[PDB]
Parts: sequence; C-alpha cells; structure tokens
Amino acid sequence: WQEEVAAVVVVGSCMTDLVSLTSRLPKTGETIHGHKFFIGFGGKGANQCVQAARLGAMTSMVCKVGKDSFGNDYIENLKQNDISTEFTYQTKDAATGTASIIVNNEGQNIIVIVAGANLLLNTEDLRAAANVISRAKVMVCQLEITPATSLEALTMARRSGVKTLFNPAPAIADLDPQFYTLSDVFCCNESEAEILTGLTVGSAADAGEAALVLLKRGCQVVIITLGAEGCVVLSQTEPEPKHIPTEKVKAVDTTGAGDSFVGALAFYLAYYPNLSLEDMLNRSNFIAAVSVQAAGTQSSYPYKKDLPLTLFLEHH
Amino acid sequence: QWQEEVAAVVVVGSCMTDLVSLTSRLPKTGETIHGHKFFIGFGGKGANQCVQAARLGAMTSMVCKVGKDSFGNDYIENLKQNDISTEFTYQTKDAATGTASIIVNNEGQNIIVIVAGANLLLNTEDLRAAANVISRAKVMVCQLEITPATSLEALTMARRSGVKTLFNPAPAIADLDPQFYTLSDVFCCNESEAEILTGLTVGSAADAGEAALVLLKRGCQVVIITLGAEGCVVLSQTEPEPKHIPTEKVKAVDTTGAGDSFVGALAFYLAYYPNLSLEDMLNRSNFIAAVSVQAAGTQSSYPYKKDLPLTLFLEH
Ligand SMILES: Nc1ncnc2c1ncn2[C@@H]1O[C@H](COP(=O)(O)OP(=O)(O)CP(=O)(O)O)[C@@H](O)[C@H]1O
Ligand SMILES: Nc1ncnc2c1ncn2[C@@H]1O[C@H](COP(=O)(O)OP(=O)(O)CP(=O)(O)O)[C@@H](O)[C@H]1O
Ligand SMILES: [Cl-]
Ligand SMILES: [Cl-]
Ligand SMILES: [Cl-]
Ligand code: NA
Ligand code: NA
Ligand code: NA
Ligand code: NA
Repeated sequence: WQEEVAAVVVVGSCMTDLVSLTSRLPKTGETIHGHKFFIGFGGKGANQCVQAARLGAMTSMVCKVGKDSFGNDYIENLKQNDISTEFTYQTKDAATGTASIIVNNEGQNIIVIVAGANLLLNTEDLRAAANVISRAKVMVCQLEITPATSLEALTMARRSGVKTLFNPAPAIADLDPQFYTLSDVFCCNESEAEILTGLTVGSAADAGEAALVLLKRGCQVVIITLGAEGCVVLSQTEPEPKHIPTEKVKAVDTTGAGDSFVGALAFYLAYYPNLSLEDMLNRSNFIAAVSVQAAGTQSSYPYKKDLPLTLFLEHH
Repeated sequence: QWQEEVAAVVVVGSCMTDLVSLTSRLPKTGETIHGHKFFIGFGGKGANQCVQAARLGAMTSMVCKVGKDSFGNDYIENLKQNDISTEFTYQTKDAATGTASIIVNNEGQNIIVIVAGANLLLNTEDLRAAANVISRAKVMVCQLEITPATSLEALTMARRSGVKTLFNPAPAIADLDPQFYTLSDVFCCNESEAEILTGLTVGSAADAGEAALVLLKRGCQVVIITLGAEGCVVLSQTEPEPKHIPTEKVKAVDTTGAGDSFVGALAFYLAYYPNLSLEDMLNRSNFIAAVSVQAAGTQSSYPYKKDLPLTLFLEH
C-alpha cells in the first residue's frame, strides 16, 4: 500500500555550521582565541525543511552531502526531524557543505561558506525525484545550490501543478529572469530586495516599491520580510503593498529567522490552502518570532507541540 | 614490561582539529565570502611536536584531553596512525575538542581562530594518573596551549624524576610565572615569543642573542631562539655566548608548523642521541624543520626517518 506522500519538497542546501564565539574578530594574519566552539546544522534549504517538518509537514529534502562524517551526521539530523532522506544523496567527490562562522560578543560575524557537495546536486539527481515532486503540494528552492539545478526543480514543479516557493537567498544582482517567472510565491528579505532591485530598502514603504519591481519582472506573489517590522506582501491580483506587522518581542538571536518564516509559509501553503495569504503571513510571522526568542538556528525552530493550538485551526 | 622499550618522549600538551577553508580573499567584519575547498587537518602544538618525534622513530606518549565527540575520536585515531601511545589521551564530555578554524587565501595569508576547548580541562589529576609514564621518560615536552598550571606541574613531575624538560612557551604569556624558567632544562621559543617574554625588540639573530641572555639569567639551563630562515641561536649556562646556527637556504612552500617540527626533532635527539653536542642536535633539528617548510599541510609535512638522509641518524 502506497503511504502518505510528502507534501513539501525542498530542493536545496545542507551545510554544517562550524561556529566559534570570540570577543573580537580577527584581521589578516591574526590568530585569535575564542571561548566556545560548536557544530550546528544549517543551510537554507535544510533550515526551511526542518521548520516545516517540526510544524507537522511530511517533507522530503532533495540535496547532496559528502560521504563523510559531517554528511552522515546531517542525514541523521534530517531523520531526527522526521524528514524523508530518500533523495538526500552522498558523494565522495566533495565534502559536505560548510559554513565557518566566527561571532563576537556584539553579534557581528565573519562567515566563509564552502558549498561543496551541495553544488554537485545535478539534474539527473532531480529526475530520480520526479514522482515525489509530482505528488507534492509545494516545492521550495533557494540560491545555495547550482542554479541550473534549482531552475530544473522549479520547472518540474510547474509541469505538475505544484506550487513553487522561491527564496532568492543569497541574492545576486543579475538573477536569471526565469526565477521570477517560475515562482508562484517569491520571498526575500530587505537586503536581498535591495540587491535584486537596486533600490534602497530601509522601511515597509520602501519594501513596497521594491516588491512592485519584482512583481513586474513576472512574480505572482511577492513577500519581503522586514525583521521586527514583520513583512510586506503584494500580488498580481492586489498590487497595493500590505504591511503585516508582528508583535514586539525581545530577540535572543535572530539567526535563521527568514528560514523559519519560509518553512512556516511552506507548511501553510501545503496543509492550509484555504487560509487567506494575509492569515498565512500572520502565522508565519508568529512562528519566526518564536524562533528569534531562542539561541541557535535550527535548535530555535519551534515544534508544533509547543505552539498554540490556534495556529493549526481553520480561520475563525 | 620493565625491560622493554617504554615511551622515551612524553608530550603533555594540546591537540586541535584544524578546520580549513581555502578562499581567494580574506573576509572582513560583517562579510560572508565563498571559498572553493574545505578540509580537516590535525594540529595543536603538543600533538605536532609528538608527531614529529614519533616519525623520526621515537617511542612517544601524548598526554592531552580531547572531547568525547567525533573530532576527539578522530584525533585519537590520528595519534595512533602515527604510532603514538594514547593511554593518557583523555576524553571529556564537558567541552568540545580544541579547534582551529583557518581561512587561507591563494597567497597563503590566513586568519586563524583557536578555541582551546578540552585542552584547558587537562588537569593535575589527569597528570597524576600519567605519573608513571612521565617518570620513566627521557624527555618531557610541554607548551602553553593548556592551562599553565598544568604544564608547570608536568615540569615539576619531570624534575622530581630526573627527566629532561623541554619547554616551548608558545604562545607566549607576558607575565609567565618565574618558576617555568627554573624548571626548564631546554627553553625553546621564537622571535616574537622572545619579545613578549623579555620586552626587547627581537628582529635579528643579534637581537635574539640579547633576549636569550635575559632568559638564561631567569634560570633556564639552555635557551634556544628559533629565527625562521636564519636558523636558531643557542646559549647555555655553561656557554653563555650566543651561537648562531644557520640553516641551508631552501624554497619554502609553507612554514606553518615549522617550530613544532624543530621542537619535536629536538625532543627526539635529546632522548635518543644524548651524546651528541647541542650544536649538532640543533643543526639536525634545523634540517628537519627545513624539510617540513618545503611541503604543504603542517603535520602532513613532517618527514619520516626513512625519507631523511642517513647522516641525521649517525651517532656521536
Ligand atoms: N526582532 C524580531 N521580532 C519579531 N519577529 C522578527 C524579528 N526579527 C525577525 N523576525 C521575524 O522573522 C521574519 C524574517 O525576518 P528576516 O528575513 O528579516 O530574517 P533574517 O534571517 O534575515 C535575520 P534579521 O531580520 O535579524 O536580519 C520576519 O518577517 C519576522 O516575522
Ligand atoms: N624559510 C625557512 N627555511 C629554512 N628553514 C626554516 C624556514 N623557516 C623556518 N625554518 C626552520 O624552522 C625552524 C623553526 O622556525 P620558526 O620557529 O620561526 O617556525 P614558525 O613555526 O614560528 C613559522 P615562521 O618561521 O615562518 O614564522 C627554524 O629554526 C628553521 O630551522
Ligand atoms: Cl573570547
Ligand atoms: Cl542566476
Ligand atoms: Cl629542580
Ligand atoms: Na533569508
Ligand atoms: Na533564533
Ligand atoms: Na613555535
Ligand atoms: Na610545511
């Protein structure tokens, strides 16, 4: 008997985060000593997948890691979060992707990303995932893997009528035009928006303007997250920007909040399709805001059993 | 056991996992950059020294503390692969294995963040359980990448048993307890360490000669200051006139870890060739350290006895 399908498929990155906490950031040629080191699980794709899974989504992570200790440990992390690893591949040709992060006591950081194995996730690897993709409700992609691969995944999703949620992160100024036209929901932050559009974006009104450019490039729904100001949304049917504020909380660590938001949104798009988009975004704001109230990235992302029941009910 | 060969060189000191990312530029505050390769290597001054000695044929034992974690288990396998005893390599769940996060551009310039972690939990009770191995050694080597009190106690234990002490005050500490000098049979440091320890400007063999005498007068029996490509300068209580021992000119590939190669070669000679003159030991140690600078990769650059000329192992 054919079992429950994954409703949320994430094609994207897994990165081992190698974090050192220090009291100052080093300069060229310097050695410095920090006071704490830890390994965390990151990568935009996996962050998003994990948030959606913890909310109860059945998910499948399509990604490539290394045939190495960090890749075996990432696979176990996915499984622990009840994520299908059927299309989590391993390769000996490159190490699992890494992010080396140095963070001083003011939260300023230096980051060196080596994408590694993530970049060897190829179009044949996606084709083997075709039946899972075609049965999904939502496909989520970012800009951490090879762009040809992500383009293919969005293409495959469209061909089966699967909703596409694209997060253009990290952003680049000459993004292939297809990424706008293949996105049903296009979601980025202020700094990404500024890179994509060339406009200065430092307010919800500014984000409104930038969103309109992204819409005219061929997006259907455009969401710009705004940190503690919440998010702003527009769409082809309602092109007037709608600012969706979020209640004032005292942040502990905002790292990974955007991924929390996107994963929440993927969950809602997949399991609650009749909610209004404004409702989905209020809920996604809420969930991301819970994540900013805890340290870490993925270890901050809330589970369904710790969130209020009202986040899982149909509209009042 | 008593009639068989025991560890002649016991190193009480540090082990660090090197987390290396290759990039084309070094990042600055706030920046995220991408590199093109990530790999894991083995470092820490104590383990580096031990590895060089072992490779030259010494029977060695590494007294150190790593984490009860993957990097600790791997560090232990690295020690064993290099025929080093890990009887007193401890593992703790209370901190992670020491790490060095190293970012290296294409010119070989680097930023390095060290988190000493587990190395700082090596304590006097750990040394007490190692007391019999320490007491039976010919040479005990320590540095300053563990708690200084612990290196001091190791030095003390060695002196109580008549074991030769080789102290590398690296990285240096400006208010180093005076007892360290009185417990050091051979005190070996580099120019920049000598400057921190003495307050003198040290940028030449002649400057080093002066700083060395300051160190000798603090109570060291022998003082050696390494000088990079200029070789080393040595003095002793018996012969307080500086002797500059040059090294033949080679084309360096990577000098990282050269001082540890020199120290480990010296420990080897002190333990297995005690009838050589010191000048001879230092000529040979310069040579071996100069071999290491001609290859990439720190411990992976440290030569083995079978690849070195026969003249390095001939007797008095
Ligand atoms: N300080 C805060 N208070 C409440 N919610 C916050 C918040 N910072 C972030 N969020 C929530 O997380 C969402 C994503 O924020 P954003 O994309 O700005 O995240 P990010 O990962 O770039 C970290 P940051 O916002 O600190 O730069 C926001 O839409 C909001 O819902
Ligand atoms: N360029 C070079 N050519 C030949 N031998 C070298 C060398 N650099 C270092 N060595 C050898 O290594 C020994 C230790 O040198 P030093 O203590 O300066 O190493 P180090 O680990 O501090 C790196 P660096 O010397 O580049 O600053 C020297 O005494 C010498 O024998
Ligand atoms: Cl610190
Ligand atoms: Cl692109
Ligand atoms: Cl004494
Ligand atoms: Na983001
Ligand atoms: Na958080
Ligand atoms: Na040194
Ligand atoms: Na070298």
